[PDB]
Amino acid sequence: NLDLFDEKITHLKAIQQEISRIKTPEDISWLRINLQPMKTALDARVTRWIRVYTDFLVNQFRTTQKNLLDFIEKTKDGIKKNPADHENLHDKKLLMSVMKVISDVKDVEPRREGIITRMKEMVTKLKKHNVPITEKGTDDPLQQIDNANSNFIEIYGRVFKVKADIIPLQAEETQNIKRDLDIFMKEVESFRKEFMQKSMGYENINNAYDTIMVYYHKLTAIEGRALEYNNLEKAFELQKSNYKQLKDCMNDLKNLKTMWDAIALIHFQYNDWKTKPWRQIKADILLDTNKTLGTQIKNLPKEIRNFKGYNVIVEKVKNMGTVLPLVSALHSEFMEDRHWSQLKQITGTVFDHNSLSFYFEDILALNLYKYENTVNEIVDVAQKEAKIEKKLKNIEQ
Amino acid sequence: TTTVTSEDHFMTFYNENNKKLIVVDVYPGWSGPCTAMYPTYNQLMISIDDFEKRIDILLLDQDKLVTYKNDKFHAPKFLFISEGKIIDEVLGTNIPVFIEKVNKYIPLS
Repeated sequence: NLDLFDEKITHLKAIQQEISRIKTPEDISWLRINLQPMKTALDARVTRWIRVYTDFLVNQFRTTQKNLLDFIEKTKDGIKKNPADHENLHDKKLLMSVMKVISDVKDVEPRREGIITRMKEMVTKLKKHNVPITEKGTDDPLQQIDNANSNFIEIYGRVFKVKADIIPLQAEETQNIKRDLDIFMKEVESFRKEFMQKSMGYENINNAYDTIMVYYHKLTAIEGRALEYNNLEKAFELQKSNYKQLKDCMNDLKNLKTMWDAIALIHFQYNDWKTKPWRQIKADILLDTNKTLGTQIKNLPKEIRNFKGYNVIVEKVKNMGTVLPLVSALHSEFMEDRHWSQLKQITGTVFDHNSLSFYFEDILALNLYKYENTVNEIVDVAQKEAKIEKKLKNIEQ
Repeated sequence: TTTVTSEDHFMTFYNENNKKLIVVDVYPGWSGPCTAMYPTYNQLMISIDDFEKRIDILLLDQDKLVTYKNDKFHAPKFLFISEGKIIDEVLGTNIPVFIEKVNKYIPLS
């Protein structure tokens, strides 16, 4: 802190005096030793460390005065009435003078202490007469700036009241346009979320990219509204509320983007299942079905919160899981052709138990949820029958 | 997924997949890395592009692009590119079982 800096500087001045005393005269301990050259080196290093604390605001004062001077230059422009444009540019300075005036006054007390603290532990005068002259000069312009700011503020308030009526009429029109844009953005992300790949691919991904572009356009519009509110200033609660409403729409858009990514992952799993049906293989299908069921269950648990209508898509995942389960029952090699045929008659499926490599795709049409039940009955019957058949094999042999 | 052959190739593949994420896989966990890299690349590409989509993988073969992406970031080598810019870098060598856990974590925004 500034107070901590002042204490450290006083301690440093005390340390310099102590170090100068601490070298001492040539000490004789069998062979004469001279620290004369060494003492000068210590003084050089001590001054440099002391200089950094003393010169801390030496550079900063000039920069603050350089920055502070610019604010006074804007004040020197002044001028009442005339062009409306100039008012928009000059009006921001008043909003800046208020914040700077409050924060600057708080910042002023430590700065005054810093110049005074160095004077105490620094015998030498910094910038001679100029540093004291500089403080008096800043005080005269600061007082002049305050009186100028009060006159400027009364003029600013009357013109700004006219500006304020114009700002709300324009604001109502902009707000209606913004609400329409927000509704359109909500509909665009929702349409992508509503669309389900399973099956559909590429177009859904393209829709997500289009939604992101719409969100980017909304963000640019949102940035403009915030800038207009900042230019209007006046500590308006409604302007802050409008920004919050835009943020809520952005959060909904982010949730929609997350939903689109989840749909793409589900589509990839669906594509793998379609490839598995063409590949077929009863041994391969049983291993694939168990792996697919575990992955589908994990995906459903991970999905949470987000936006409404997720359950309608979520249900699909359940259907896919059911389909995976129905397929697993077929993976049993216990069933024979006659056993399969009896099941086939009930099922109505042209494809047999082992008809083709592409048979897995054929199996998908009969719904797993709709048809695991009847598949299961058969899978069981077949497994039951072979226990006997196998018994007969013993008696037989 | 984009297969790359350079840090320059890694970065190109990331920039070319700006809407989603392009992950540059520089080298691998030894052990006959090439054929294994292509095989993992095929399963990750279906999980990356098909299943999660979210992510295309581009198996850097084999340079130091991973290190270059990490240097650019200030943030085996895995350098995630969003609109072609490194945004997430991780290093290490992992087995196929570890990759499956990573797929569940995917896809990051």
